[PDB]
Amino acid sequence: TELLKPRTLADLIRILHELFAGDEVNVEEVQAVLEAYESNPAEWALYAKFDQYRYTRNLVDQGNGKFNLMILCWGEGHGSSIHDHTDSHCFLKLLQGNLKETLFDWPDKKSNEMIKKSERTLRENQCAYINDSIGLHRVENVSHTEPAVSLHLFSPPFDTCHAFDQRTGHKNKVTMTFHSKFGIRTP
Ligand SMILES: [Cl-]
Ligand SMILES: [Fe+2]
Ligand code: NA
Ligand code: NA
Ligand code: NA
Ligand code: NA
Ligand code: NA
Ligand code: NA
Ligand code: NA
Ligand code: NA
Ligand code: NA
Ligand code: NA
Repeated sequence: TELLKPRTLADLIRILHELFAGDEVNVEEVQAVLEAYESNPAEWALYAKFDQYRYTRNLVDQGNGKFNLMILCWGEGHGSSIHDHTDSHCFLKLLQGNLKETLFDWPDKKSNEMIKKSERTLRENQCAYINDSIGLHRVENVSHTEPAVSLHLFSPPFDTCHAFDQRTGHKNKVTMTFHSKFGIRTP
């Protein structure tokens, strides 16, 4: 329960394996530790694999079954769907650039446009947190000039979630695909 500042990405990962050694999750502590790591591009260049047309998901660590740690790479103008997180914890730390996070409420059964609840700009080294009881969100690199890179921790791991149609609130199931694993391209 003694949180030290992660010196490196590797150190961070080791501290995370400690924090998730058990069955439950201290959210505020995981968030603090993630925010405390100072992004060092050299340490994660291996995982920062971009695609021209959409954002990529790059597996960094499998957290001995308790979590998935991954790096997402967002080209200029790349963004996600409005999505949930499959009853898991979601931590999002910026390693490079900025991302816009837009919050949505869970839709009612009636077909209505999903109106934004709020939005915020996540900046380098900032760490955000979301879960399904908080709501839904969309994440976007709105920059025309700067690629964005983020570090995501999901616990428990999941490889499916829902995307929501902003016009209706209708949801469809989506399967998450890894662009790379441990620095190896996995087409
Ligand atoms: Cl996310
Ligand atoms: Fe998300
Ligand atoms: Na490292
Ligand atoms: Na650091
Ligand atoms: Na995209
Ligand atoms: Na990309
Ligand atoms: Na991907
Ligand atoms: Na950016
Ligand atoms: Na957004
Ligand atoms: Na959610
Ligand atoms: Na479903
Ligand atoms: Na990878």
